[PDB]
Amino acid sequence: AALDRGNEQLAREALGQRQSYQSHTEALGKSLGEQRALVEQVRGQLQKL
Amino acid sequence: QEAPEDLLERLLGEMELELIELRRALAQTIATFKSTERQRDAQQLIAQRWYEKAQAALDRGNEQLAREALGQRQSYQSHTEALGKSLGEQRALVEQVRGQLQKLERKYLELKSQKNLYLARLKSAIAAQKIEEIAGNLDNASASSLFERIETK
Amino acid sequence: ERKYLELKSQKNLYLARLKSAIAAQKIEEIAGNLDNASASSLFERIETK
Amino acid sequence: ERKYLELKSQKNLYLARLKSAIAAQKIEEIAGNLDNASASSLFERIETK
Amino acid sequence: ILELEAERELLNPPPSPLDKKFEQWEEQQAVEATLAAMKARRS
Amino acid sequence: ILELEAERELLNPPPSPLDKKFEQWEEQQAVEATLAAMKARRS
Ligand SMILES: Nc1ncnc2c1ncn2[C@@H]1O[C@H](COP(=O)(O)OP(=O)(O)O)[C@@H](O)[C@H]1O
Ligand SMILES: Nc1ncnc2c1ncn2[C@@H]1O[C@H](COP(=O)(O)OP(=O)(O)O)[C@@H](O)[C@H]1O
Ligand SMILES: Nc1ncnc2c1ncn2[C@@H]1O[C@H](COP(=O)(O)OP(=O)(O)O)[C@@H](O)[C@H]1O
Repeated sequence: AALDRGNEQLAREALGQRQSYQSHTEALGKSLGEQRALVEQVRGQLQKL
Repeated sequence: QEAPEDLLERLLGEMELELIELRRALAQTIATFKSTERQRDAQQLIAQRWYEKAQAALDRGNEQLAREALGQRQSYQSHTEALGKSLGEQRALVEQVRGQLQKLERKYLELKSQKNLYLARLKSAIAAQKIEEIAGNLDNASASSLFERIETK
Repeated sequence: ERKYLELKSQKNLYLARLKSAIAAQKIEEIAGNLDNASASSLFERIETK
Repeated sequence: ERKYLELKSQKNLYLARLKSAIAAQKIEEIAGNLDNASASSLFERIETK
Repeated sequence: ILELEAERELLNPPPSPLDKKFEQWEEQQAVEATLAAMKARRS
Repeated sequence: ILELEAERELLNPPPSPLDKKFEQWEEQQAVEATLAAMKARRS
């Protein structure tokens, strides 16, 4: 609704602003991906032991 | 040298202690930056008083008296100009400092969030090695497995 | 006396910058970059262990 | 004597401001912000527990 | 005094001016839209 | 001061200007593509 009044200029800042946040989300998503499959391997060793 | 894991805990503790010291120091910089700016406004206010006084100085036709006032206020104006330039460089300097501190704090967490994960893996494998050597495999038949040593007994 | 103050008003500013950079150097060397793969980063030294 | 009063009439005012800000600093550090997720906020430390 | 106030603001980043702009920028429509409907809802 | 800052940058090679060019060069399409779809998705 930023430009719902025709204020296109204001909406420019918002979309530019949210990109910085998106960078953190992508970085964390990759970080969890390796951790997720790492612990699962650990649990197998403990259970077998 | 010590165990690599032990250093990790000690190293971060020193790192965290240092960061707050940086945080405290930066605040003192802001105080002077604000203090001088408040000090700067005081001088120009005094110059305004002379200028305001000079407005009615010659209102009686006393042009000679107004000469001293305008000449007097120039000295004050010199200090105002000198301070204005001094703050200009300071203003853009601290702002750069704040960026380093903020980035460092963000980078700080990404290390600690992983340190606990590595220790868990280290404790898992080290224990696994301890368990396996005590496996006491029956097939050894050489006393390496304590069970077969018992069987020989 | 007027010249005296102009020095003190700056001394605190320099110390803050000095404390900022010195700490920054201390932090960076402990970066523990994963890419080193040479034990220079204590993390990769752990991984080798 | 006239100059004496002008000081005392302000001393109480400064102390009040000092007590206001010092307390404010004490409160804020105990803010326990939920977003920290680092145990700096005692609440998130509890959540980890 | 200024030393302490400096620490609090840094440790608790206050809202950016852009965020301030949005907050007030939003309220005008809310009051005007309610006021626009005020005349309409009443008449 | 400059002595210390010099050591950090060398020990941690900062991004090359070409890498900087790509990073910003990428964002313009992302915001424009989102903005291009902003008008389209809304209308
Ligand atoms: N498939 C197998 N898996 C594990 N151990 C075996 C297997 N076949 C034979 N062995 C045993 O492994 C042992 C290795 O010898 P030795 O050096 O005495 O034990 P260690 O490896 O504990 O030093 C042999 O004594 C043998 O009995
Ligand atoms: N783009 C990069 N940024 C930072 N480090 C990198 C990059 N690419 C490779 N490296 C790592 O930097 C390390 C420098 O080697 P080394 O001398 O062992 O570390 P140090 O610089 O701590 O002495 C290499 O081992 C390599 O793995
Ligand atoms: N908009 C925000 N306002 C306040 N805190 C935030 C915001 N976004 C993230 N944070 C949190 O601020 C914390 C600062 O990290 P940390 O150094 O652990 O806390 P502290 O500042 O108490 O030392 C981060 O852990 C993060 O979760």
